[PDB]
Amino acid sequence: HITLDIAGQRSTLGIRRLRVQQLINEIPLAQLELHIPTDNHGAADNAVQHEVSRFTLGVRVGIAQDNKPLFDGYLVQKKMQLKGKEWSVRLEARHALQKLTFLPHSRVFRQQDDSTVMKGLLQSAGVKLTQ
Amino acid sequence: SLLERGLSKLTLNAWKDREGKIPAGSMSAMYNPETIQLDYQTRFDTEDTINTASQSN
Repeated sequence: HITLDIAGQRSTLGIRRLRVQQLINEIPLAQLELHIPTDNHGAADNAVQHEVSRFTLGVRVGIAQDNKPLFDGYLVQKKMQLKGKEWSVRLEARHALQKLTFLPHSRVFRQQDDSTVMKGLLQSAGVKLTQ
Repeated sequence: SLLERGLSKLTLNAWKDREGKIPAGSMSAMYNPETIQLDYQTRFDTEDTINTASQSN
């Protein structure tokens, strides 16, 4: 089935929506959507509070579909709604190319190839170029 | 009662404005209805507040 790993633990919750997006020149992403149950009280009413509090911004998030790796990215932008008795939370997770996108750097790159500029430029996050 | 036994029909008066300034025609209808019915109705909406202190609408 579909198993959401966050920070190494398999994190038994209930996903109502999962959508993994992957394009041709863009950072691939993955939206989750969970439901935190409120109407079933007792021991599993605060034990589900412990499982959502582990969703800090920037954690290893892994999705596995039919015992194959689906997404494997870091977490950004945890939104929660809480309308009425509903209390949903929405996750997003971005690839390792998210470490490259909002910090203005400056280099020069004299006497280098087209590939040696760029494979040393993706290497700052741990992304391994294949070419 | 208390004076006499003649019937009193219903009369349907008409105007044109909201007020009574401009009268249109006005008929009285024979053979009274046998039954009237006026239905009131008030619409309420339930508060789905998250705080769960109270139930109200």
